[PDB]
Amino acid sequence: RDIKDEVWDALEEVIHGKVVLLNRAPTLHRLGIQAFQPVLVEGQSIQLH
Amino acid sequence: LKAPVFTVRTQGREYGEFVLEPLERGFGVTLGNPLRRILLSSIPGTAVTSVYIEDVLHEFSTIPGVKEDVVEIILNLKELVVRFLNPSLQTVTLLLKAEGPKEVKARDFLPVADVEIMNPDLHIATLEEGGRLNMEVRVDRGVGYVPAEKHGIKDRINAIPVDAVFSPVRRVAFQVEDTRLGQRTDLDKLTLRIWTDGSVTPLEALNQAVEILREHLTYFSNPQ
Amino acid sequence: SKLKAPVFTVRTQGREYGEFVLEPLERGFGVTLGNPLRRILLSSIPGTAVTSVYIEDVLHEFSTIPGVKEDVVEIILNLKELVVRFLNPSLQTVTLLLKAEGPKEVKARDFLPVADVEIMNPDLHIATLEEGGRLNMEVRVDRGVGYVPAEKHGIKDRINAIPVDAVFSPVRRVAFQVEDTRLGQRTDLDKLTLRIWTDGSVTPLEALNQAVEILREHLTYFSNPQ
Amino acid sequence: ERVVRDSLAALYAEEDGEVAKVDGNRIVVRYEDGRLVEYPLRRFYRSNQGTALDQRPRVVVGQRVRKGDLLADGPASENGFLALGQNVLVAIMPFDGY
Amino acid sequence: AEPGIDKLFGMVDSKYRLTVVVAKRAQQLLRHGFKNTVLEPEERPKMQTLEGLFDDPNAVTWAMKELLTGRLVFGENLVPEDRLQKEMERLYPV
Amino acid sequence: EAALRDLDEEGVVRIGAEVKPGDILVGRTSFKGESEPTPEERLLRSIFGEKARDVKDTSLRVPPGEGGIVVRTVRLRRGDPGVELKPGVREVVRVYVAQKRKLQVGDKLANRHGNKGVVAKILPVEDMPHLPDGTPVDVILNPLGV
Amino acid sequence: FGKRKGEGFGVDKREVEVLRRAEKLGLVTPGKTPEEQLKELFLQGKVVLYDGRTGEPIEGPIVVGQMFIMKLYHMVEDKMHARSTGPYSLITQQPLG
Amino acid sequence: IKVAGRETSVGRLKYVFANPDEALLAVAHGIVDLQDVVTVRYMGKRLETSPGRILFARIVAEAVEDEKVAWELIQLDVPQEKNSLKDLVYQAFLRLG
Repeated sequence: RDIKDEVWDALEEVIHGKVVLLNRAPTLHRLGIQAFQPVLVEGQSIQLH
Repeated sequence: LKAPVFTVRTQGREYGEFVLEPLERGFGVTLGNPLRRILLSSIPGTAVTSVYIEDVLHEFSTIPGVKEDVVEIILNLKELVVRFLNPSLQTVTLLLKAEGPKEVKARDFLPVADVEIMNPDLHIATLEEGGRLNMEVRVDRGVGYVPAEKHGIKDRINAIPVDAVFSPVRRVAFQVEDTRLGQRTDLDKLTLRIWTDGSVTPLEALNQAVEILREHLTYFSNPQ
Repeated sequence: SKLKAPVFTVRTQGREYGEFVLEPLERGFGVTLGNPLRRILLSSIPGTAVTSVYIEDVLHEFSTIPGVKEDVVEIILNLKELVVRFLNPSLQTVTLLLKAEGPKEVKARDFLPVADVEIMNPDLHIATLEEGGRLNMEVRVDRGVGYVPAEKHGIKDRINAIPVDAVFSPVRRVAFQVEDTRLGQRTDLDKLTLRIWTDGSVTPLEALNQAVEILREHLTYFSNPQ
Repeated sequence: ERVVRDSLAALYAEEDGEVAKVDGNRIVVRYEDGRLVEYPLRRFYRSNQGTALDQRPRVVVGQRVRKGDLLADGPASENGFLALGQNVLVAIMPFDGY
Repeated sequence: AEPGIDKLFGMVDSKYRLTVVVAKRAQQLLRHGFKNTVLEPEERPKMQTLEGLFDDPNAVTWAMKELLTGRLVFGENLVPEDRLQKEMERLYPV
Repeated sequence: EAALRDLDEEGVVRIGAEVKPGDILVGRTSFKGESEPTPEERLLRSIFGEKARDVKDTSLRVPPGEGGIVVRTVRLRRGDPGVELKPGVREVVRVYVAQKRKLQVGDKLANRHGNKGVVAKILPVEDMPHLPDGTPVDVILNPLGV
Repeated sequence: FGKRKGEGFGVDKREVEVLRRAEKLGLVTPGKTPEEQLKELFLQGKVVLYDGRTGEPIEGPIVVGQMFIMKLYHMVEDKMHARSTGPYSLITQQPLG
Repeated sequence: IKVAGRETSVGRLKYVFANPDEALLAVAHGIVDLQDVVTVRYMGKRLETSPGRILFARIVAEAVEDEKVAWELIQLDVPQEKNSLKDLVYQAFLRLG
């Protein structure tokens, strides 16, 4: 409840420019991990390219 | 539910992109899809529609003393662009003769009364010395696109019909992506790209296609 | 030469159905007209549906009421079907009312009457009651647009008021035919026919005007470029 | 149908009879034996896995019931058939990447 | 992709030397308030807030653009470390 | 009080509330330790007119990404009839919470033949492929599965 | 369809453009009434489908039917999780799991 | 059909487009479909392909913003499949980055 709208607008500033890492189940090679700029979304699920 | 702000980015007489956001969900394709249809269906332009060349029987033949073949010249002619300045005007024949060692241009067309050749330096064909080029070209007001083998117009035996490239629009490409305003995040953002031939402009072409559109909205008036 | 304004025909049946023809239109305006209209006809057309419920001696959705065969999950669900037409335009929100008992299969008419509200499907089943089984609802139906789900509007009149999901939109179905036609001279013209189905709050025709109105309203946004 | 049966989750008729009461909470039935059984309804019970194990009633007052007929659907059973999901209108065609 | 990356890898002898030059310059900035930048106000990376466009905060995007200008020097054994961590706290304070 | 507006006299959420992440479901108090207020803290209170309190908020809140509608509660003390719990425990309170789970983007669907997949997108009906007679489809599976 | 050609409507202009294609494919026998051909597509379980984003038809005839499809137990709601910092382990002081 | 010597097709005669936009314009008006082999004048050389194979080539050319390079990388006189597309990414990589 206590999360007010402009919390999220605040976040979008935060993460500008910086990336996160995605990792998938068996990291068999150098590429089970790659870097992405996150774009925030509603819902629960991760969006893979 | 704000006033959707409308953004133009034009280059010259032939290209502009128009971005209209934000828009309720589904609507960037509700608009702009029809606009696509219209901007390619019904944008009145001008088109080469028949040709006669002094010693030329059919399309698939070689002109002696000329480097191009017949088709190649028909093609260059498919690319000419001309605006009709007098709104009444609705047809024209264009005359051009020349010969010997020259290359003809759209400037070299016999000028006519309120007929503006937009693209004068366009090249029509090259002649070798001893090469006669003598020809008349029909040029009309119309919309959309029309094969040659499907309007037929002959002003004389041995005139050829060319495929009829009216539309001053060359492509419509539109691109509707998701965008957000505050907390509402499903809105459409509509980008729309519009190529023309200079005859009419990208900004112009659209406002006409818009205009057509409301005009059919009115065709829901007198029932039965 | 250009075609001119074509002949609008209108073939309404009941307050539900409708068939709307336009003859003749330029080849390839069958869709250019009939799709965007059907898009707005499915999505943007105001209407009604229930929003929230109190049920005497109840406090959450997952409850059960004695001597009524239906669980509250199936009643809040039988009440989404219910379709309420407002007559006064400036009416934004009602609060229906119901009470019954004995061995009565409460149908939707059993609701108390209010003025400026008609129960466009009286025969709707609501809840089956056997000897001894009571009932007392306070439904709260609203004019709104589109789909606004419970987890999203939190509409509580009393404190134990179950919010409910809204199928506001009154358009049950929208199809549209395009068939071939001619104005003597020309071939490959288009004969647009526009089906429309409806619940009753608004009607196929009023829907189709409303759709056009929004469509028109939208093209204005192209007036002020930057 | 058997599966909804041996699963012993739906709720059936022990002998021929007529139905006395019916309710979101219980189902009482007069039998030809004069016995008045009262089958109460396991309503909204939490399963091991968190999935609502819910018993709903499928008869109405006075319904005449031969033996082994049904009186309530278990969870994931419709009129006595194993209802594992829903029937939907499916189109089989690429759709733009989703 | 990263804007201009292909030329970045052109400058350095090994991709990883770019990464540290970027990250170092990119922290020289975070501590100094950007005062030492070798950009001009119109080249300034800028992010779009709900109120209005403002300076890009991500000191790394800066550092990369910053590097493309050619206005920075990279290399081994070019200064005393302590003579930079002050002359730069001098020219631009904390 | 806003942070308690759904708790009964004893410290139980009222049957039928809505509870979301952060919300107390059952208030509880345990006594503080030999770190009973250290100097740093004994002073901060010295300014605010409340002295150090001797009990602690150990309330059972709700976990991140959980919640719903309290449907029941069970409170078993000892000193009540029928009941006796593991040694040293006064009272044990259980609160059962419910949720109505609409389908949402990420859940798994499957058919009886091994076609399994995650809901990746929910278009509004005006985007669904549909038959001539106006009817929209519900699911667009992809033939590359077969 | 018979419901249709009586309710006052004939074949539709897009249903032909698709039927044109179906013929290049080989789904339908050329030179037959549209009803004959749509019949033929149907029995192959295929129908004409209009994209709702355009009204234009799917260049092809699609398989459309009725399927049994369950909701499995594995829902995003039960599996989204993230931590900035939280519990640690007694002997290792590495985060719990 | 062999028509007076060389082998070409009825569609390479009927339809002869001066530039690619026109060929696509014809496709937007029902005249030809993308899989029909036609005649089009793209960058001088007047080629026997489809509008499909011409659309594709513009996609490459517009994405990498070098119409000249793009012309070279693709093989045009063939359907694009896993290998050819793989080969483009590699070839694009080597010469555009």
